[PDB]
Amino acid sequence: ELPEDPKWEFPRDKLTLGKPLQVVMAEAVGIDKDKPKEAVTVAVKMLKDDATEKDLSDLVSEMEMMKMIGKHKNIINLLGACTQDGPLYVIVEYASKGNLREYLRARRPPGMDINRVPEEQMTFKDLVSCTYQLARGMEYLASQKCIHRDLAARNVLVTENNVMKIADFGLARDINNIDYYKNTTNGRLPVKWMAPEALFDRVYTHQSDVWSFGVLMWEIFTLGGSPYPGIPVEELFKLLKEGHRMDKPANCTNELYMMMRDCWHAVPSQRPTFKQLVEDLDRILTLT
Amino acid sequence: GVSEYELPEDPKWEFPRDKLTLGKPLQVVMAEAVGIDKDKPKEAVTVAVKMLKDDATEKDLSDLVSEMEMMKMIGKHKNIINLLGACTQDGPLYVIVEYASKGNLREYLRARRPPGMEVPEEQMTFKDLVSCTYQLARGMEYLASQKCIHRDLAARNVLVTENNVMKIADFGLARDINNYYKNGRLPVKWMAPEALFDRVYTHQSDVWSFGVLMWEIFTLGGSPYPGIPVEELFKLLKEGHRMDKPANCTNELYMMMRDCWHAVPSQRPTFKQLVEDLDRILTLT
Amino acid sequence: GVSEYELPEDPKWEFPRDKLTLGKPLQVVMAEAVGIDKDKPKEAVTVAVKMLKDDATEKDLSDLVSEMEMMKMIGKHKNIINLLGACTQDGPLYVIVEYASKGNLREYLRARRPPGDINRVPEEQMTFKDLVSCTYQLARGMEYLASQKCIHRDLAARNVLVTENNVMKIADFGLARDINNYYKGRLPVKWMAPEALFDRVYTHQSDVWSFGVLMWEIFTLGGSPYPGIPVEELFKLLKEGHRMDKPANCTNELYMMMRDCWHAVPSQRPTFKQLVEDLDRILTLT
Amino acid sequence: ELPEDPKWEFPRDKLTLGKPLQVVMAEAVGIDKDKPKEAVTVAVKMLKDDATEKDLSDLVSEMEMMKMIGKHKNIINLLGACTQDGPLYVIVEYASKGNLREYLRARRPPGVPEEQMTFKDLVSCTYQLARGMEYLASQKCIHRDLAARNVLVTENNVMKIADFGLARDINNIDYYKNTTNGRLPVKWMAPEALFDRVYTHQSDVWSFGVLMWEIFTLGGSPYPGIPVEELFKLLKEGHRMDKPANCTNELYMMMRDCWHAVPSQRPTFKQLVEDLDRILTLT
Ligand SMILES: Nc1ncnc2c1ncn2[C@@H]1O[C@H](COP(=O)(O)OP(=O)(O)CP(=O)(O)O)[C@@H](O)[C@H]1O
Repeated sequence: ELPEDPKWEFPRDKLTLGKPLQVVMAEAVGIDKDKPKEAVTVAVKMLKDDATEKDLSDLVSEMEMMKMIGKHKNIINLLGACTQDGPLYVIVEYASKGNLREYLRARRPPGMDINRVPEEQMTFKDLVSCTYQLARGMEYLASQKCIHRDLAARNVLVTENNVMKIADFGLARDINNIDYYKNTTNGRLPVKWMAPEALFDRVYTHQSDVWSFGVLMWEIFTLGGSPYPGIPVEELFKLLKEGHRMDKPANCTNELYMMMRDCWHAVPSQRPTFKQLVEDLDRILTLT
Repeated sequence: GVSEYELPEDPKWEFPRDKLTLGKPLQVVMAEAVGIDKDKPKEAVTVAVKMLKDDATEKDLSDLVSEMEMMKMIGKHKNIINLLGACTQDGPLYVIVEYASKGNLREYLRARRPPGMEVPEEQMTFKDLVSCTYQLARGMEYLASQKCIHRDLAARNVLVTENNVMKIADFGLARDINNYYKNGRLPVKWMAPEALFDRVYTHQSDVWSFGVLMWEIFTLGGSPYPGIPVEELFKLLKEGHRMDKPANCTNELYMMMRDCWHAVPSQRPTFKQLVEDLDRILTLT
Repeated sequence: GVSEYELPEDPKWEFPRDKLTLGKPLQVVMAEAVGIDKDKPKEAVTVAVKMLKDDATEKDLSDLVSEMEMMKMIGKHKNIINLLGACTQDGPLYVIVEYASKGNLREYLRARRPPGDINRVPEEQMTFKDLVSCTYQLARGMEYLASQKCIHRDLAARNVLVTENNVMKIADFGLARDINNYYKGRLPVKWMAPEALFDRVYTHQSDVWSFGVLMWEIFTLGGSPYPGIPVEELFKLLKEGHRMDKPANCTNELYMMMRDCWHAVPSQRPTFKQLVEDLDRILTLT
Repeated sequence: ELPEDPKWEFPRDKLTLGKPLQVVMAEAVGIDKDKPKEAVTVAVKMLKDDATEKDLSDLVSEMEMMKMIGKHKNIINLLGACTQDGPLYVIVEYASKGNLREYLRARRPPGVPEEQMTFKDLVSCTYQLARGMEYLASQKCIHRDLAARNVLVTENNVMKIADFGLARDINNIDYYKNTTNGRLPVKWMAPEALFDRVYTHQSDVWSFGVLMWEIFTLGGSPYPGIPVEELFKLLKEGHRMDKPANCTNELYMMMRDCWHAVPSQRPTFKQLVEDLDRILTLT
């Protein structure tokens, strides 16, 4: 039911599946023509045994979006797929340190909750670097006219040298040649990261992603905190209509907090663009 | 919808938040509700509470509301998990349901597989399994009589309590079809052919699902269509593919399964018929 | 001893390895034994198997051996876990015993406490009478044990198993000893009688003290003894005469029974025969 | 009772117990005198509610042994202890990657998983551990319970020998005398200890051999398929584990040297370090 795409097709016999991280770790022999005989560790996304029709179409769409998005340092990259005779396997780059939320919580400074890595406590500069890298990834994404729609710390992967990689393009959409994407009435986007236009007007643009980026920044500087703490989603709707905004994370410069607030401007066009975010973050990073 | 939306007040079902103490997670958490039974106003009763998570989407809230509404109009029955109330006003939505002491059927069954099969628990007798099937048929028969389609019938969605009592659960995808129901969110391996190929869902679609449930029961929690990816199932069902008979399952019960998997909905038995047959098979067992 | 050592043959208790199929751990694992009951040769019966682990020590082996031997020597009784057989020849030592489908008493009691900590079974909520019945059944088990001149030394709710029919069965004879003709520290401190340490002696009266602690666990529905008090401080406290408070909703009559059990002087504590008699009356009146 | 030792005593109010890893994670403010108000994550060892007299005597012994071993990069170090007015707390260094056995089983090749050990990484692990033992032996201390499960891995793949509950000081004595039926896992026990109840640094060398086998099998279980009760006889008959797949004959021969029936004929930890350093370099 899925026509072949020779450019990305990967031979199943060259793929050995491992334990799940549904995404499972795996070994792909020569998924990089450069090193024909070299086996490399990769992550494989597949369907669960109880998958729905929508899960299959979501995995396909996700695979195709990654093809069109292109390659960037701060984006988890697609390496191939097994789409013929057999279960659909979307093969992507493996990120050894998991998602950013867990990554940060694990290396929070002592004083003030699972595995811990003190030799990696986050310095303020590390946090700013994380934010700058992510702004760079989004800037590239937007330049490719793609909206992510599900940007959050849980959807950012961290690889070897604390390199941030945007991931999880299951809800991403291409808005080339259209002014904005039209969300369904009751979408599948986590509400706490949703821009107001999306939530109330069902409209989605790059500036909507900028809003999400603001919540992500708050996650970063709270070292993995959960947005709008103590506020259930059902009560958030009203609060947002009344302009509610999260306060400054402890141990965060007023400058960075103001950046978050700019990201949460009620007027989309009045929020910075990812291009401006990168420019400002680069400066802030440079200083520090 | 969900965002600029506000849950109305429903007296007979509302339950005070100060009277509910959320417990440990079973999103569903265990909990204690004082007076949920208006006949024992001082009695703290243990119950299960379904609520939204922090990362909830608009559709999650929409589904929880729908689930709650479906349960209100389904009425009591011993083989169906029933609604005890809800905290809808001023605060997060809490759907209070009855607590099942033994967990979901799928795991309940895998726990008691024979040593060397595929914390352990005492094996199940054939009579026990037949009984489980019977009760489930009785639960669905009542559900169909209330003109409700469950659509997500599976072992993972049946709760076990007391003395091997079966209680149909999770009405998150259930629909009221009084006065059929036109990318599905239903697990493919439990889906009737017409559900996709024709975008239609009736009680006869639920009967197909019941068949798969029976297979799960007699394979002691096995995964349907083992080794076959969901993406290939489409074709196979079309060619007439059907699951093999579970080991140690009477031919009589397996034929019941096959009847349930008739391509044409009108050629599958009705839950009334299944209840009658199963009632006899249980007696003879 | 364990290393350069070989287990003697005992045809009476020996069970064929080829007729035992090991299951998953409950090390004790569930298993199916065909013909363990020589009267139903073709019947496969669910049993529990105690065996050594990969990282077992020499002491683990000798302890397993003595545990098995103690059970052979104690003899049958309704309130004591039953030894069904053993695979001692040519291969790992497997001590086969009766399977108790409801688990250990501590967890059993905790799962059915009344409202107001894992799985709950409200439909089997403990009534005052059930607790008395449990204490009684256990009194009878220990009375029988004493009559066989065997001290348990490790009596505790975690070492009591409850069958599907809610029958109390004394278990874990890993530390049990035969004192036929006292026994001059691997015993959990909070269940230990004063003379056990301070005097290095152990008699049936030591087991009676433990029984008292067990009673307390029963009536607090699986509570932890001396809550908030570390084992290292217990020593001193018992010396000053410290004793646990009465469990909530426990009759004073039963609490006095507990205190009698905790008499500093062993000879001043009741005997299991006396406990059985008293408990038999209290049960009937309840 | 337990007389105070000001040198190691740490105030209880400065320690905040955390989730368990019995051993729990914790935060100790100023556990480093050089870092006054600086809080640091550590691991606290304590007794369980059902502890025996022996459990307590062992925890005390564990602490005292650590108080005399001294510090070394490849040994989990003692930081302090709360011994007065309250439960006994042995405060030790926190290892961020858990124990070596699981650390390795998770690093196994496909066919929660983790990347993967290169042969060089395994050799480095082995070398670091030989270094830790060499220091231990130089301190005239026998570990007696050396195994992958008792090695902790921290931050940057640094091996730290841990669990000194069975460790003993043999300064001024030719060998330690084991109890008849000891509490030492048999599969890691040198024959002299098992059959003759004698224990020397060379007995630890034997255990090191089994440890090597664990490392190169990426966390495999020694004498696979052989129950402890059958191992006794096999060892009397000179049984020895075969070469782990994907292991150089050179490293396997090192293991075999470690399992020489004659203690003095086994390499010393000093020789092991020397040889491993060379092998590591050529790798
Ligand atoms: N014959 C039997 N039938 C059923 N369950 C049994 C059993 N023998 C033991 N068990 C259960 O299996 C559990 C695990 O066995 P094991 O003997 O290893 O524990 P243990 O007694 O050493 C631990 P503790 O007493 O500290 O909880 C026991 O705690 C008990 O609950």
